[PDB]
Amino acid sequence: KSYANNKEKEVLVLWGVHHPPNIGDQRALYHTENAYVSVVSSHYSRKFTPEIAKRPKVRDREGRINYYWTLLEPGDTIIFEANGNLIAPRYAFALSRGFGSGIINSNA
Amino acid sequence: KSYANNKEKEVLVLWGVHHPPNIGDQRALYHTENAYVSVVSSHYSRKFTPEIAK
Amino acid sequence: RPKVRDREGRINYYWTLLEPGDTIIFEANGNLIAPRYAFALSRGFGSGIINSNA
Amino acid sequence: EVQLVQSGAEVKKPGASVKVSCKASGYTFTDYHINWVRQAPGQGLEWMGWIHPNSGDTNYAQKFQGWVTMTRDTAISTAYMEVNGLKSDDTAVYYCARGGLEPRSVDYYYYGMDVWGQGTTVTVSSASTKGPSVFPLAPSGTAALGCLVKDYFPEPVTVSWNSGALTSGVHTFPAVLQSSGLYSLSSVVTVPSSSLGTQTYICNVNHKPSNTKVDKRVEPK
Amino acid sequence: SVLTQPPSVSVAPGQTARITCGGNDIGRKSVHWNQQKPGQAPVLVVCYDSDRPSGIPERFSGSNSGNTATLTISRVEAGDEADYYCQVWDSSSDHVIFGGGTKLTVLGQPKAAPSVTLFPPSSEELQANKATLVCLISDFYPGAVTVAWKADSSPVKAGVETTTPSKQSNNKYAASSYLSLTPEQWKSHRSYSCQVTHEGSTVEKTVAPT
Repeated sequence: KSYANNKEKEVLVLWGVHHPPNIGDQRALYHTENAYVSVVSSHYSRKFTPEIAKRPKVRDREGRINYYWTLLEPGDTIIFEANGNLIAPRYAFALSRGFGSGIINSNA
Repeated sequence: KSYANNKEKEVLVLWGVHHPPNIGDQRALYHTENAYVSVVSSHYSRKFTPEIAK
Repeated sequence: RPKVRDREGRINYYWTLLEPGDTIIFEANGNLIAPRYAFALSRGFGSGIINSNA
Repeated sequence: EVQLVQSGAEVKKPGASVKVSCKASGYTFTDYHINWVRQAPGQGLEWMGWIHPNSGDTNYAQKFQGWVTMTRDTAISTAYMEVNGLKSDDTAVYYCARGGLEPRSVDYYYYGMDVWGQGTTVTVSSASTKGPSVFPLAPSGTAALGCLVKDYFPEPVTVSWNSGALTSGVHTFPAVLQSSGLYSLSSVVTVPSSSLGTQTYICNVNHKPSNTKVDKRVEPK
Repeated sequence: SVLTQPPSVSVAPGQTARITCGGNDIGRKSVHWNQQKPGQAPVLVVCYDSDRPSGIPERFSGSNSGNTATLTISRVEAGDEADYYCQVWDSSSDHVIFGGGTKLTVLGQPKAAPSVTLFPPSSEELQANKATLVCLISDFYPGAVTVAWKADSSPVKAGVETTTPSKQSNNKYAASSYLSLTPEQWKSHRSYSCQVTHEGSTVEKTVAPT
């Protein structure tokens, strides 16, 4: 899949990659034991070969999802490819920037 | 192999990956020409495909 | 990729410094844009770049 | 209406092989797994595997890895279960099942078994088709009176009294499987003690696998 | 892994039948349940712990938590007497696992003692140098009985083939036990006996050569 930014602003795109705890889950979910996810833009290009990893239960889940994001400047096109383990984007965020601020952590 | 930290403190773990100079050394030491090393924790996950390099 | 200079394909550019005595090794079965000329330089320190039409 | 119709019963000797069929109707045969599960006599259910008709991907249980081969056809909406190197403990009923319980969460992402075939009975015995030896069980108001259908193989065998004339008071017990792999059973009829000597009683034993048909007068000793 | 399921369960009509499916972290695996009546193929009754496929009475449901799943049959009837199996999918080994199964016995009639009829070897069978004693057992409820043969008070275990009990027209049970032996053994004792024990009550029948 591909999206071309025609919104004259930067588009924040987010996705994930699923690392199951067992191979049974891998087969049941995606029907391949050799999985790849490719994300490509002119300023971001990364590839994923997620392998099984059984992990301690967090929220009662031995598996994980690694979360990833990037900015897509106008005119540029982002391309996803996968045979499994992809958590595709559904909504993205067309934003203009702003500059020089921070985050506050208080109960006021 | 796996280790679960039960010491209530952070555990510094170190390891290495061997890059032999010849393929004979690779075969003699490990008996594979297609080698992988996977290290996984919740805050560190990396994979290794060490290739021969003289 | 979208046509940039009328080209759907790309070349990713990469560099490194090779200090004296050390040896750099390239290996490939394709897709390599080999070096032809390299730059033997001594360092210098602490400057910047200017972007003006003066 | 979803339906799985399996092939007919099989009797094999050790070392032989079988190929059981499971033909599906009422849904797109390619949407769901075809599971295979067997049940030996008296014991419980033992899952053998699944095959997905669309991809051909297979999941074999460990005990059944290598001895078994699951296949499909898709054109005739049929799946096959081939078993090799048969042995007496492989005697069982082979059911197929449809993995149509679509999962609700990716936590337990499993296609459970909706619909089942009627079963395919596979008997593995070293015994050869043998007809029964039939013996009279003579009587001691009414009498006890029967016939012993001894040493036959395979099931079934039928018993009727006076060619169907007697029907009430007939109790034909199910057969015992001897250690020898051969069967035996008995059939008794309750009858008035006075008719003895004046009425003639006969049992009609029919073992069709061996094409054996026997009639025995049961007289007092 | 394994799924522990109690072999037998006894219940009266109108009651609530409760059955266990044991296992590790079965509460996060979502159990399924199958009903198997004798002579028929299994059938899906409860799916996803609490739910039902179309066509199942609302009194079939269940619960699942911790290390124990449970199938729950409200307002028990007689037509519910059958064998029940729980099934889960273990992702570790990628297997479908069943429980040992449970025999749900619905107590819908009083206790009945067995009738026993015992036959000697026939003249033909002896005349072919063989002998068989035929002990026939009928008309008892709980389909649970134990048979024991005796040759002049001394029990006999070898050469004794006994069946399992089976329902008959009247919903009681019946079984049969055959004792094979030689004519010489047949005449070496003046009598043989068949002892049928049912819920403690023992019934006996003897036979003697002539």
